[PDB]
Amino acid sequence: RDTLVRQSQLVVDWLESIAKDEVGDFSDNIEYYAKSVYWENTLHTLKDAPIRQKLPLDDLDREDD
Amino acid sequence: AFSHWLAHTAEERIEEEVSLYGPERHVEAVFSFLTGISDACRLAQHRLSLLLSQMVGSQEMRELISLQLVDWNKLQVDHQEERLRVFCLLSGTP
Repeated sequence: RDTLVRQSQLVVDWLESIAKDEVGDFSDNIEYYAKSVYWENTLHTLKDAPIRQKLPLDDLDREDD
Repeated sequence: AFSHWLAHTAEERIEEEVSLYGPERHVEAVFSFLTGISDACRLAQHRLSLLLSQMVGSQEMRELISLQLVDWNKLQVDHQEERLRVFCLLSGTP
């Protein structure tokens, strides 16, 4: 019904069409972030769970996140 | 009729019991409020919250999210235990 709002969506679809994605497998964003499991370093090394309490996460797991 | 009936049956037991539970500590309760949804979500108050609203939904969401967690589930847990249990509930085969 709303042509004016739907025109805004066509602009959004265009802005999304011309967006820059980082590479998966040719940048450090995902090729080097191919950790086998989530929070392996914090699981292997003691030091909603971090929103619940302070310091837990290992620096490497935060870097990977 | 049975749902609400089941709730009423597991009442008083979840009643004063879960009462203390909340006014106490700690996890699990999040699971116990789910056995009792909007008030539990409001007391808990982001990604888990959106998945919780799929409960009462018999939708084929089950399997997906299930297996998803599951592996990554233990991956995180292996090395939170109050998140895998919520996923077991939305799998529909707890």
